[PDB]
Amino acid sequence: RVQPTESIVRFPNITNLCPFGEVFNATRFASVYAWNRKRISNCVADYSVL
Amino acid sequence: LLHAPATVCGPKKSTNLVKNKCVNFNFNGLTGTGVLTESNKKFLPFQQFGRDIDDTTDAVRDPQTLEILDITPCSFGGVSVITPGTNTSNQVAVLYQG
Amino acid sequence: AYTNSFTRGVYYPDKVFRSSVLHSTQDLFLPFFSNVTWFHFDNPVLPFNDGVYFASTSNIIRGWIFGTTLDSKTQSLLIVNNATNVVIKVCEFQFCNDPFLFRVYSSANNCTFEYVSQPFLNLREFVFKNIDGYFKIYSKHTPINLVRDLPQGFSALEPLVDLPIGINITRFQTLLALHRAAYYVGYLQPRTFLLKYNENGTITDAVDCALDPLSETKCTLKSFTVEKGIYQTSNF
Ligand SMILES: *[C@@H]1O[C@H](CO)[C@@H](O[C@@H]2O[C@H](CO)[C@@H](O)[C@H](O)[C@H]2NC(C)=O)[C@H](O)[C@H]1NC(C)=O
Ligand SMILES: *[C@@H]1O[C@H](CO)[C@@H](O)[C@H](O)[C@H]1NC(C)=O
Ligand SMILES: *[C@@H]1O[C@H](CO)[C@@H](O)[C@H](O)[C@H]1NC(C)=O
Ligand SMILES: *[C@@H]1O[C@H](CO)[C@@H](O)[C@H](O)[C@H]1NC(C)=O
Ligand SMILES: *[C@@H]1O[C@H](CO)[C@@H](O)[C@H](O)[C@H]1NC(C)=O
Repeated sequence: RVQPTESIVRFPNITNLCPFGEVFNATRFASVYAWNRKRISNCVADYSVL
Repeated sequence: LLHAPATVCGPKKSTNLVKNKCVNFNFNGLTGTGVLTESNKKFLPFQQFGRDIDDTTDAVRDPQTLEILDITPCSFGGVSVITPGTNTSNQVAVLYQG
Repeated sequence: AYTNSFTRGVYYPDKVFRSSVLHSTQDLFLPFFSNVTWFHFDNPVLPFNDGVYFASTSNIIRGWIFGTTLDSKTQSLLIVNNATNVVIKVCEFQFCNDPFLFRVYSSANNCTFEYVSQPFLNLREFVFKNIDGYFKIYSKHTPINLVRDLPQGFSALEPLVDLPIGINITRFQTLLALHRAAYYVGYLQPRTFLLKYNENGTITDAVDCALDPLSETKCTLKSFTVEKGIYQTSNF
C-alpha cells in the first residue's frame, strides 16, 4: 500500500468582505441613552484584523 | 444563532494545489484520497463532483481556477515472493501484483 | 382548462456529471400526463404546495409573491422584475387585492433580507422547490413556434439560485402590470423517475415509473429497451 504524504484543501474565492470599516471608521457615534443597532448578514467577518 | 440557514462565516483558508502525487485532499467538503490530474471531459457550468457506473466519485472541478481534475486511488497491489526451494540455496525474488 | 401535461417538469436534481449511464432517483417531480389548469385576466390566490410548475408565453409577467397572511405579520418574500432590474426583497407588506403597475402594497414592515440583481432593461418555464429554508428556482429559455399549450417537445430544466431565506410559504400569486394572457400551473409530488444522461451530460430522455406496466418493467431492469419474455415487477 502507498500512503499519502501531503494534504491540500481548496475553497472558493473569498470576496464577501463584510462592511466593518464604516462601523469603526464612523464620523459620528449615537448617544449612549439612545444607542444605534446594526445587523449584518451574508458577509465574511475578518475577526483577525480587528 | 437560529434554525434558519447561516449567512455569515469566517474566512476559510485556501491551501495550494498539487498533482501527480497520491495525497489527501478536500474540495468544498468533499474528502478522500487519490491522485490528482487533468482530464478532457467538460462539465456544464453549474455542476461539481462527477460519478461513474459504480456511483463513486470520479472527477472534480477546482473551485478557484474552474478547471476539470481527475481522481484515481493508489492502494492496489499484493506482495508475492518466488522461491526455488530452501532445500537448495536461499536467493529469492519479489513480485508485486499490479 | 384541464389540459394534460406532456412530458415536462424534469430538472437536474443534483450537482453531478453522470455520463452515458442511466440513473434512478427519489425526488419531487411532475407526474406525466396530469390534468393541469389553464388560466388566461383576473388571477385569484392559488394554494402553493411543495413543488410547483409554471410556464407561459408579451413580457406581461413581472414577478411572483409568496406568503401565508400577506398582511405584514409573518415574513413573506417578494420577487418581481423591476422596470430596469430584478427585485429580490424579503419584507412583509400589507398587500393590495390586485397589485400591479406603485400599486403593489400598502406599507413596508420590518425587513430581513434584500438582493438587487443586475440592471435588466416565447416559453419561459419555472419550477420552484422550498425545502429546509432553501428556495430553489429552475428556468429554461426556449424558442417556440406553436401557438397552443405545452407542446410535445422535450427539454431539461437548469437551476438558477438558492435562497437561504429560512421562511415558511403556503400561498402565492402571480405579479403582472397594466399599460395606460396565457400561463399554466402544475403541481409536483414524490415519484420514482428514471433519468438518462448522455455523454455530454444533458438529460436527453427520461421514463416515469408506476405509470403503466411497461413503464414499471423499464423501471426494474434499468433499461430503455426490453427483450421478449416474461418479467416480474412487484407483488400484489
Ligand atoms: C480567484 O482569485 C484568483 C487570484 O489569483 C483569480 O486568479 C486570476 O486568474 C486570471 C486568469 O488568467 C489571472 O489573469 C489573474 O491575474 C488572477 N488573479 C486575479 C486577482 O484575478 C481567479 O480568477 C479568481 N476566481 C475567479 C472565479 O475569478
Ligand atoms: C534436500 O533435502 C534432502 C533430504 O535428505 C537432503 O539430502 C539434501 O541434501 C537437501 N538439498 C541440499 C542441496 O542440501
Ligand atoms: C428599480 O430600479 C431603480 C433603478 O435601478 C431603483 O432606483 C429602484 O429602487 C428599483 N425598485 C425597487 C423596488 O427597488
Ligand atoms: C416587525 O416590524 C415591527 C414594526 O412595527 C417591529 O415593531 C417589530 O420589532 C418587527 N419584528 C422583528 C422581529 O424585527
Ligand atoms: C457532445 O459534445 C461534443 C463536444 O462538445 C459536441 O461536439 C456535440 O455536439 C455534443 N452532442 C450533444 C448531443 O450534446
